[PDB]
Amino acid sequence: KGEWLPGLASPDYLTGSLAGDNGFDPLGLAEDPENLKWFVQAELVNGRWAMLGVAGMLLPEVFTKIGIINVPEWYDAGKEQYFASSSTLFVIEFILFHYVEIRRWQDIKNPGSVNQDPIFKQYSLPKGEVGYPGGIFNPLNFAPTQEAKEKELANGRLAMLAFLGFVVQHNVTGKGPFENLLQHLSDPWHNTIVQTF
Amino acid sequence: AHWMPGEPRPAYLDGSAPGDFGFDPLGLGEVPANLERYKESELIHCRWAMLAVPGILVPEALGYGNWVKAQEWAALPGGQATYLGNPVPWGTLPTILAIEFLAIAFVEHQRSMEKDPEKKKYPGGAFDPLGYSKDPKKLEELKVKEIKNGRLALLAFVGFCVQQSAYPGTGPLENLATHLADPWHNNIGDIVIP
Amino acid sequence: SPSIVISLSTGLSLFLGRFVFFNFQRENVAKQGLPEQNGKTHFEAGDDRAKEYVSLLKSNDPIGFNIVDVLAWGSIGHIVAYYILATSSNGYDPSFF
Amino acid sequence: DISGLTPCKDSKQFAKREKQQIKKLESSLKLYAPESAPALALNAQIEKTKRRFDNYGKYGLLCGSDGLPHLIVNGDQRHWGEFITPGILFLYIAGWIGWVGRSYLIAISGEKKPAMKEIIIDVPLASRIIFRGFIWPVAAYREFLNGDLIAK
Ligand code: CLA
Ligand SMILES: CC(/C=C/C=C(C)/C=C/[C@@]12O[C@]1(C)C[C@@H](O)CC2(C)C)=C\C=C\C=C(C)\C=C\C=C(C)\C=C\[C@@]12O[C@]1(C)C[C@@H](O)CC2(C)C
Ligand SMILES: CC1=C(/C=C/C(C)=C/C=C/C(C)=C/C=C/C=C(C)/C=C/C=C(C)/C=C/C2=C(C)CCCC2(C)C)C(C)(C)CCC1
Ligand SMILES: CCCCCCCCCCCCO[C@@H]1O[C@H](CO)[C@@H](O[C@H]2O[C@H](CO)[C@@H](O)[C@H](O)[C@H]2O)[C@H](O)[C@H]1O
Repeated sequence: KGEWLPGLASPDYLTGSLAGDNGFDPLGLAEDPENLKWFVQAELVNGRWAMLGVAGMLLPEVFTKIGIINVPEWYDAGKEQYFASSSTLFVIEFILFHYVEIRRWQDIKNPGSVNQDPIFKQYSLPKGEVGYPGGIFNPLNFAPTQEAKEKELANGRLAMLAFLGFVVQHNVTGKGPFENLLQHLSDPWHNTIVQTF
Repeated sequence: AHWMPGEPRPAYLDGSAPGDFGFDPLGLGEVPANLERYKESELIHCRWAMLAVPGILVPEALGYGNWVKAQEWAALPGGQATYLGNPVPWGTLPTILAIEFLAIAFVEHQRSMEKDPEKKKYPGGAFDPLGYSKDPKKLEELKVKEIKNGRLALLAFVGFCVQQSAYPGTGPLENLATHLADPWHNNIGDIVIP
Repeated sequence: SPSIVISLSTGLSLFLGRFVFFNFQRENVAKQGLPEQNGKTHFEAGDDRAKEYVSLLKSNDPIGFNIVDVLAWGSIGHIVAYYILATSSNGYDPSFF
Repeated sequence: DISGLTPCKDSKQFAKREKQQIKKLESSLKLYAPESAPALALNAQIEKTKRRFDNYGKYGLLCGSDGLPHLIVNGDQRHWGEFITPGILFLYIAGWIGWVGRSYLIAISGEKKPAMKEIIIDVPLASRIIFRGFIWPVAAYREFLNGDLIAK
């Protein structure tokens, strides 16, 4: 497909068949097909989680700054007292995620092997590609076209970069993301990173 | 009926034996003699745990304390045992230990003198008076039920031991009562992370 | 009473040896034969002092009980009895082990 | 706190040692004229000593009875920065160097006479190889999983 850096030949192993292909691999990680498949799945999951994380730490801050719901900040959301102790929630999350991730791992190892429901035997997932289960996971029945996959990959990459920026710019400056953006917009030439220290 | 869908079964475990679900990640049973010995030992362990669990559970439901406290009297000098609330005249450490050693050694040696590989696990005859083992159709089902119940009993005994280690001087029943008192604060979480 | 304990322990050990563990001991001693050097027994190699005392082990008991078995089981019983006596003599208290 | 050790801000021998060092420096400082460069150098030395002692007090080390700081390599969470973090950094750097060297050796093994390439290094190939060490743990893990790490 496209070239990430003009004037540079794309790597031979990247043929453009994969969605979201731009030939960006200067360090030679995906020189083996098995590594390519594993890293494709890893890039899907890391980024499918990142989009949700970025939305969760972005939208409530905006809606609170508007003045509709008062919500604690994403860094201070752990100190608040909830209906249950953090340990019980962690244990429940650990068990459920153990189950679902072991199911996904068994799907990755042997494709089309864990499609069948273990309890109600009459229900099974339709056959498809790895990483896109479909079926019940696609309740609205949207076609898994290549353009949609490219859009999803681009959005995931942007979300990963945004999460990294959130973490770094909250570590350096004690304020949150939206207030940092507002402060920068107040005076663009005297509020950048180089102005600080 | 595998222990994990999509995981290939080992060659030596095909599913003919009762309770055969193809679980052997470490491959400890490749040698047939080792497999036979492991089967016999597993059956013995399952039967022992199945007999032991009600013995732990029936006390602490009545006025008596628990399984751990019932062993305390031997540590104190001149201690005497009790049963159902009545002291036993012949309750003292040396005589009790001697009788237990003699009887258990005799019965274990008599069990071990058997030569037939099948009889070492399912002897039959004078050990089953009711006669449920005559019909071959129900024998496999009964063996499967026994194996599953024995595995559950072993897991229960491990749970009992770990619960006692977590809460010294505490019984399983009072642990269940404490958990039922407030299910959202008294869990394994506060012990896992301190 | 030392006599009662000694007699009880010795009798129980002799009864256990004669009636219970006789076959196991015979089978195990048959499995591991005489010590051998370079594939031959110590007497076959040329050592006259390593000759088995066949006459001593012969006995008229129906099952084959001989003097050596009596000595071994009596020694075990006496060791057990004197351990019991010595341990019961003193007043050591573990105090919650 | 640990093994009968005293926090370095509390201990008195630390301040005594600082006093001895400052007095020893001032003894030589008194000789030269105030405007002379040696006086400025000695004043800078005194300031450096004071800053070093202040930083050592701040970082929370534990001096012993003799008044010198001690290092804890147990793994206690209060003293992870003394040993564990520099250890991780050193392991990362050493793995980088080893991976780069092994990659260059494997790359030049193909030619007919690798000895002339070893005695006379080629710069473009080494420059291309060097920057691949930034991701050495992932590559090593994947090669171990595949089975290309160990020769047969
Ligand atoms: C090219 C990189 C290289 C690598 C990856 C290894 C790898 C190894 N060495 Mg070898 N070694 C090397 C060079 C290298 N060596 C050189 C140059 C010498 C001569 C000084 C030795 C002499 C040597 C000895 C005497 C021993 C090892 C041992 C070991 C093993 C354990 C690690 C260790 O103890 O380090 C020990 C490391 C050193 C003594 C010095 C090596 C570091 C040098 C200075 C740098 C190598 C970098 C190289 C110049 C990079 C050029 C590439 C560039 C042009 C792109 C391990 C297989 C040990 C063993 O046998 O374990 C089983 C051991 O006993 N090595
Ligand atoms: C998953 C992820 C973030 C997940 C965030 C989550 C779950 C957040 C959860 C919460 O916020 C909520 C919702 C609400 C809060 O109350 C609580 C918390 C818990 C805080 C980020 C991934 C972030 C991932 C990132 C940034 C990855 C970057 C990778 C890069 C740049 C790689 C580059 C290269 O590899 C290439 C592509 C090719 C090679 O040739 C060259 C090199 C250079 C090696
Ligand atoms: C005749 C007869 C009979 C009988 C028999 C008998 C009765 C026998 C006995 C026997 C015996 C009865 C024996 C014994 C033995 C013993 C021994 C052998 C011992 C030993 C010992 C020891 C060795 C010791 C040691 C010591 C010391 C010295 C010191 C201290 C310490 C001790 C203790 C260690 C009958 C009827 C049956 C039958 C018929 C015939
Ligand atoms: C310092 C610690 C160790 C101390 C060891 C002391 C050992 C003292 C041994 C003294 C002698 C023992 O008794 C000795 O036994 C041997 C058998 O074993 C007898 O027999 C020996 O001589 C006869 C006659 O020539 C030979 O046929 C025979 O092969 C030989 O072994 C001896 O005739 C006898 O005298």
